[PDB]
Amino acid sequence: KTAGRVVRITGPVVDVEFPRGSVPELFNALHAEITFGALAKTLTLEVAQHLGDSLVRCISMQPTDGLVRGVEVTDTGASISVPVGDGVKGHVFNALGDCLDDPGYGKDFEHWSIHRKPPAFSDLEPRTEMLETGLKVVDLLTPYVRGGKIALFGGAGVGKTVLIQEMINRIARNFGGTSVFAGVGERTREGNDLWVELADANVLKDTALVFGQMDEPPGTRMRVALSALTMAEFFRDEQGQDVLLFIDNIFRFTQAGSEVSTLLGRMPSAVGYQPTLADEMGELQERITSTRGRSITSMQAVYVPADDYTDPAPATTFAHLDATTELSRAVFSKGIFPAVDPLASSSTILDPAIVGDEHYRVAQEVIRILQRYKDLQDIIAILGIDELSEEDKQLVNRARRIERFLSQNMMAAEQFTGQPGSTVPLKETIEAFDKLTKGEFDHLPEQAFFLIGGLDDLAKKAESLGAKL
Amino acid sequence: TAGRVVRITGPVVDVEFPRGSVPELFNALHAEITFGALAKTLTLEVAQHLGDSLVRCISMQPTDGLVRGVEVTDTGASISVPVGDGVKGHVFNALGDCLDDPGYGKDFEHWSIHRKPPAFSDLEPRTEMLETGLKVVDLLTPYVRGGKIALFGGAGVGKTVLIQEMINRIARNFGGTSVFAGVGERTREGNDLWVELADANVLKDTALVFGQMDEPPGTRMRVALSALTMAEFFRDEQGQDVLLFIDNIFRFTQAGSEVSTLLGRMPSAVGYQPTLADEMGELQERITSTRGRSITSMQAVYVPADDYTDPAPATTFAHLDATTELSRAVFSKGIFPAVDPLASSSTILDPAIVGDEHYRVAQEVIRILQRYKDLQDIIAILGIDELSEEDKQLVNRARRIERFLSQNMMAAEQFTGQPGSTVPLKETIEAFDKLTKGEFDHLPEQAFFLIGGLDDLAKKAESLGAKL
Amino acid sequence: AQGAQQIQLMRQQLIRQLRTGLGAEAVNKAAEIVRAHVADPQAQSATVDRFLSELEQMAPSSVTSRLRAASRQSLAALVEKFDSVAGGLDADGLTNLADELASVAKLLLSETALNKHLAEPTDDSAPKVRLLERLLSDKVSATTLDLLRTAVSNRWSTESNLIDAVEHTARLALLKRAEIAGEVDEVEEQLFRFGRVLDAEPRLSALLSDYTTPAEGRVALLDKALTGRPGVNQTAAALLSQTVGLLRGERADEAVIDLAELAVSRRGEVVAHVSAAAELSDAQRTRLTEVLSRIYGRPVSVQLHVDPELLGGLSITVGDEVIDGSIASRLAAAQTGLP
Amino acid sequence: ISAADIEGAIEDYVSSFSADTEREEIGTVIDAGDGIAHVEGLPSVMTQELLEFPGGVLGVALNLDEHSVGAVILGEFEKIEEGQQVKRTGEVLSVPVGDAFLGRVVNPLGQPIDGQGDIAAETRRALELQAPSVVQRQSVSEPLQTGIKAIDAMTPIGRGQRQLIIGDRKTGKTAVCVDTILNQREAWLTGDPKQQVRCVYVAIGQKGTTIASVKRALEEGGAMEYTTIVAAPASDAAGFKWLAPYTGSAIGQHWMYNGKHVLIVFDDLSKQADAYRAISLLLRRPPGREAFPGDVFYLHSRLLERCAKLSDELGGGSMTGLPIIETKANDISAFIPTNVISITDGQCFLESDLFNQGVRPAINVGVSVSRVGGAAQIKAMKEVAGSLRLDLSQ
Amino acid sequence: EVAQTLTQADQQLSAQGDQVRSGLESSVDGLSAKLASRILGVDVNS
Ligand SMILES: Nc1ncnc2c1ncn2[C@@H]1O[C@H](COP(=O)(O)OP(=O)(O)OP(=O)(O)O)[C@@H](O)[C@H]1O
Ligand SMILES: Nc1ncnc2c1ncn2[C@@H]1O[C@H](COP(=O)(O)OP(=O)(O)OP(=O)(O)O)[C@@H](O)[C@H]1O
Ligand SMILES: Nc1ncnc2c1ncn2[C@@H]1O[C@H](COP(=O)(O)OP(=O)(O)O)[C@@H](O)[C@H]1O
Ligand SMILES: [Mg+2]
Ligand SMILES: [Mg+2]
Ligand SMILES: [Mg+2]
Repeated sequence: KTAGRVVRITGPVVDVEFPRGSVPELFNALHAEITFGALAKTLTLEVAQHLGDSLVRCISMQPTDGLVRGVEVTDTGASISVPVGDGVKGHVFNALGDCLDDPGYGKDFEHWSIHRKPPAFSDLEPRTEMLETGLKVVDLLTPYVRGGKIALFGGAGVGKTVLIQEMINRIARNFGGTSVFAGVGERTREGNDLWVELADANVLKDTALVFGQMDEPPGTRMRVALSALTMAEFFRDEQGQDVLLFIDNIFRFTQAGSEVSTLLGRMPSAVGYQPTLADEMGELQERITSTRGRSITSMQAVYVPADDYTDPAPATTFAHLDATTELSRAVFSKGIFPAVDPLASSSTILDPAIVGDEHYRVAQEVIRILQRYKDLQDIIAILGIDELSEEDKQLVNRARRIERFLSQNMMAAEQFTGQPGSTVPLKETIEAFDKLTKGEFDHLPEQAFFLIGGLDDLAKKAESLGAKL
Repeated sequence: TAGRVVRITGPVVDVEFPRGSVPELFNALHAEITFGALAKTLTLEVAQHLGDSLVRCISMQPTDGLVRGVEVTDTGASISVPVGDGVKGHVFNALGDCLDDPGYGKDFEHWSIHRKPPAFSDLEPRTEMLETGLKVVDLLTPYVRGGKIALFGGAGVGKTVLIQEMINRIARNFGGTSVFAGVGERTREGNDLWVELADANVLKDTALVFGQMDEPPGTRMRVALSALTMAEFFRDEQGQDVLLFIDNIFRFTQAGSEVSTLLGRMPSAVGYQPTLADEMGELQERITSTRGRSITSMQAVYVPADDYTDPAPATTFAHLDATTELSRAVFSKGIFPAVDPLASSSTILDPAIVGDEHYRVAQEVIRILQRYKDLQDIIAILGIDELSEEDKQLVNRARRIERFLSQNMMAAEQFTGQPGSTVPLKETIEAFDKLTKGEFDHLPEQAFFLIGGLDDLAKKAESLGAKL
Repeated sequence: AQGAQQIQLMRQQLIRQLRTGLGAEAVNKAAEIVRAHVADPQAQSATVDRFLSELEQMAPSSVTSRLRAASRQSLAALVEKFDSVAGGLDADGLTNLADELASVAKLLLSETALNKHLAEPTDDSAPKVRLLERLLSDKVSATTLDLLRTAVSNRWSTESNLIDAVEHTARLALLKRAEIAGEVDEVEEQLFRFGRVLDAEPRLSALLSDYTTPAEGRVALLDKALTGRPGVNQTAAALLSQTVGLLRGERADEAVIDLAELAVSRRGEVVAHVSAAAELSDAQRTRLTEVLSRIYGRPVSVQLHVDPELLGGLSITVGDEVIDGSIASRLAAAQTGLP
Repeated sequence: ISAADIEGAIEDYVSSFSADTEREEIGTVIDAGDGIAHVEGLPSVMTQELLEFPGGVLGVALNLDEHSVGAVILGEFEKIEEGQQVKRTGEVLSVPVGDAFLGRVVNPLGQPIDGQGDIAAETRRALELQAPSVVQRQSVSEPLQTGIKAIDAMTPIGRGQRQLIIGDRKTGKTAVCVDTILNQREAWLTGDPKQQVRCVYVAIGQKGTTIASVKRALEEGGAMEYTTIVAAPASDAAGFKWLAPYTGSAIGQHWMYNGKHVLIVFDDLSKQADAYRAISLLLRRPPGREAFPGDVFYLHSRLLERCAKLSDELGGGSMTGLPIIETKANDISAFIPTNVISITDGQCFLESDLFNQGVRPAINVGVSVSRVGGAAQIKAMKEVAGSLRLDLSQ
Repeated sequence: EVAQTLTQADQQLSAQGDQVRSGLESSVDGLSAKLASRILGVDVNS
């Protein structure tokens, strides 16, 4: 016939020999069969390289345990495809398009290949419409962009997932469009929690969930993002419906790529990463984008290994974003939630042209005060605050109050603390931080500013402490 | 008898020759690039005998457009450059081609650029101070006539400006011959030096050899050897005093490391070739004065990423008689020349050669600067008021001393508009003795910034309201 | 001014869209008319004749390869020695020589150490000749011993080159006996046909292209499947059988193609593969042979691979150079050549 | 809108259509993947020759050995398969060049990507023509005003100079370069080519919408009339990212050698270095520090040495370079930043700390320098800003 | 006013382009026939 046979197996990577003239194209899906009892299954191999001599190196989506050399391998003749349409909403899928909450569902749907080129450059248009979230720190210092790309960077356990949940609550809840969530190499129980929460909040009927989680082979963990992005692309390009795309975690896509590259025999780059790290990341990211008249607001949680922000993965990820919230271990240690580093975070739309002159002025004054406090940390760690000048002492008190007031009781934090969250209008945020920067609340105790919403909450908490606003 | 190209990989070309016609190591071979846009004649240098009648060679020119299987011709000798008095006043490339007058010097005597260093029995240590008129150099890093001088520093700290200043101060009145070797530096800088030497009328005594950073690794590896071959001819044959300026000698090592792995060599630490020290010694041991034949060599040494512990500068250190080490910290303070007084050194800075007064004043300056360096962080954190009276006095003296070590350099006018100054050694010693004794503590430290001798100090102090 | 520039750009863009649409429709209609006009076989013949004329209007080309210079020279010496030796040999003698040489080649392949020792280049070959004589002076005939001593006396870059040279000499003997018989064209045609059928059945070649199994078994498989047929030429059969028997990690189809190339090269010609949409006429074949020989100087044999997708003209590949006169190439160029 | 023009053009093309046959040297793909291919054959291919793959795909021959040719696919490598036929083009890698490239956005091969039709190329220029020699240049003497006081006074940039803009992400590097491009609007409006500056903005590994934002900013300020963008977005293959600066340099060099003054911005060379490292690793060349190839310094040295100030004998044209480098955690000691700092004629070093303090542009005065100095300033600026940088350092 | 002029011109040019396209529909046959003549190397009447 024309089927190949397995010749080499090195974990997830498989070498397959085909008859001449039947070598499958790159990224084609191939099917092999594992027949051993407990592990019996059908393997989907994605062609990754042509090795010559009619050999192809392929990445397996399922574990290859139990696979035998010489077993027949059949070429599907196309790449991995996933179901698309309004039918995907409300259902949970895996990287290959199989429905998990209801097996067999979506087999009759239109199927789109998970590999496609990004939009033509001529169709790209910069997006600068502010997306108001109701979080003080985000709205003030890192205003999110509607139809733009937002990222949440952070080491282990600084609050990336909780912030993703917060943004799902604040944005996807009262959203007229569709939402796509892509769990990429994260906790499976987190996927179950998200499923149940979306069902409870009635947002699930408008959301499509695709999960390739930690206990998956690197091939699945590097293709699940493509699958979810394909569903989002269908919603963007075929139904003209505003799309929300939450991804957690994209660094796991990079990590799976690194593992595959190691298995594929590629010569490692710096820090052991794949040589094609930036290229793979760009190929993925340029697909996540709004086009003229077609909006995708994407929000990606990016894991920072060992709290190292100079690691190649996040370092290359930084360039693909319109807004970048950076969660810091130190801020988290102080108890400030969300543990945003206001000096390392940024937004392309935080300029006087877009957000107005007063918003920009207040943000810049807050940043200046916090930068001066950061500079003075060296003195303060040794001698405390009392060796500073009167100007610097006043600035330090103001800065401590400001950094506490950037924290907020989040909606998604209720499950942890039992305290309901708060929403602060942008105008109130600007007014409040203008008052802070001018020293109108210097008399209030610091804890009065901790985990509250607007100025009314500030007054109530200050009164409960003992100071009157 | 001709060979043929077998493998091309960047600047490294493998060539197969008929058995019995394999060229000797370091022989120059010729290949043709016939493509119209890049038509040229490549000079390859045999680097290795791979066996089976194959040789690995380093191209002196870009290999773009080279084809497999093209004829390769063996010249039978190494790269050779013209020597004689005709080189003076002209610009050459690494291969001996005249740039400002193509075809010039083809009839001169040609010397191979590969040569053993002088016999050890002909080596005589040089202990004779070469005055420059720069306060910091003359006081703390006195240069040696016929000795080896280096200017160490990171990128953009003043090495090239200092080399130009020393060309102005030393070579202009020099009675002998000067050789400048641009090694992997900016072509614009080479043009500026050419024009400046022409303007000063120093060019007629100077031979310029350029291989710039846009050239392939082979040219940057062999340009220093070419210039040194010309200088060696002037030393051994013509029997005249030679000035040799090299900028930048680190580029020789860097070019060596660029092709090291393509030659099949396992990397050493910090990504350098295993034969770092050997190649550096082969090149440097030729840069020397012999008994009765003088070469005063001055080399700019780039320190990668300001790291003085990097293998290349660390290896280079041992080959020098005097070293002026420029610092990024001094540079960023605004002191110029950005010399690091505590790190620079000179083998003739001892009482026997420079005399008791000079040595004592230099040592006292070094002690004051070391103490100030120790107290700097204390001052930064706890403030200066918490020092003792002696420490406060020392800090004032040290700040004035560090400012006074700066000087308005002749070659720095384009960067400041201020004409340069020259301070005689006696005046430098006297002024720094006075500074260490505290006789100028009544003047603002700003009075000591970028001035010449004591008269300039008095004038600037007057302009600032102080009196000297 | 910005508004005026935008208006002008819009005008230019509209002109561009109209031009692109017009050109696309025109070129599609051109493709349709071309595919309709090429249907007539007379049209095919006319296109072929025009391409032939283009060839006669073309200037001549300026112009075992895997062997190194040393091994190539050694093999040249070996082949000229064989040519001198074979003058007196007869058909049965040549067959015995080929069988003995193939046996010696398989002996060397099986016995790696002896071939290794026998392959190291040395200034004096007397020890090697003594080793051969002590080994197989009586086992093989005088001519085989002379050829083997010549082969060892020369220089081989790598040990496998010696086995390659011995196999080359065996094939040389088989082709020489074929030439003496007078079936040179028949054996060439049969070898090319075997190459074609192996190419059609890649799996058969892959099964035959493994030396992990005994040689006799695969030779028997070849005999049963392809070689053992009523019309197969005896010399081609023996040549292919020995080649498959001596296979060392090469595909049977590639080996057969190499065998055909060697068989044609013995006459001094070069094989050129010509793809056409329709079978050429005998006058067309003669004209093509003449013009290709003129272009490449030495005469060339022509192999035809009819393929309707060419839509006339010819695609001639030879010596790693392709002249693509196929009308399909012209249509593709016109499609992609639009402004 | 004249239809007769449309017909005329189509008829002219069809008449000009001559798909005449010719002899071509071929090869065969033996293995491909990750944007690299290996080709058997091509006995006469020359180093860094453009190769044609089926389907309109282009590659470049980098490794030439006795067996095969290791080639880098310049875009759309997913269609490359074993056994495909590869053609020679008989010419080293080169791009079209001409005045028509002004106002356009092209990829590293010069093909338009703004969807505005073909570009009329005056001629073609090879990408590896060597830089002017020591004798072919003249000293930098003409200012290139950026409109930014902190730069024009303290680190002046002259025509024919390479000034490095180096700093952490979001420190204002692109802002400085785009402001410099926009500042040449008056010089362009003069109409005097001795004063006009033609700008080339090379975007390497940048997000597509970011390049669109840059183009929009240039449009609004009128700069797009005298500016060309060579775009190699993040989605592109490593070949384009590696090749884009050389394409922009060739386009600028065509104007420079014809008496025009050019300003080229490389945004940024860090991503070009990463793309070159990826290509070299995929070709399995021996890596060096941080996995970069041994000749990564040469990659940028030969690129930035083409930015020169030609002598009067060559027309007096110039090309000013503004390479951009991104540092991580303010580490100018990293390999690529140190490489580039040692190439350019000074640097403007931008700080997040200074930026947050309100010092914008965030020039670190102590560390930033211009190696041309007063020669790149007018007499009045020299007189007033004689020692400003030194005073600020003190 | 720039936007108003732009939309007016867009409509006017769209109408002009549509009607010129309709007018030139005819010549496509001759264009294709003559291009095919060029491709085949011999004039094709069709
Ligand atoms: N807003 C918040 N209020 C209170 N506690 C919080 C908040 N955000 C995070 N936490 C605490 O931090 C823990 C980690 O949060 P989260 O899972 O969102 O972090 P992460 O950055 O996604 O972590 P990981 O690297 O493990 O995926 C939460 O379980 C909770 O204990
Ligand atoms: N002089 C300035 N004054 C105020 N804001 C500025 C100034 N220059 C730049 N900015 C703002 O700083 C932010 C970063 O600017 P820019 O995009 O030029 O930086 P960059 O270093 O190129 O960034 P990236 O890492 O995204 O490439 C943008 O919001 C820009 O508007
Ligand atoms: N004596 C000086 N006075 C003022 N500026 C100087 C002086 N020396 C160097 N500089 C500044 O530092 C820059 C770097 O000097 P240069 O020697 O060219 O670099 P490098 O040290 O890398 O060779 C100069 O371009 C100049 O602007
Ligand atoms: Mg998480
Ligand atoms: Mg220098
Ligand atoms: Mg930027």
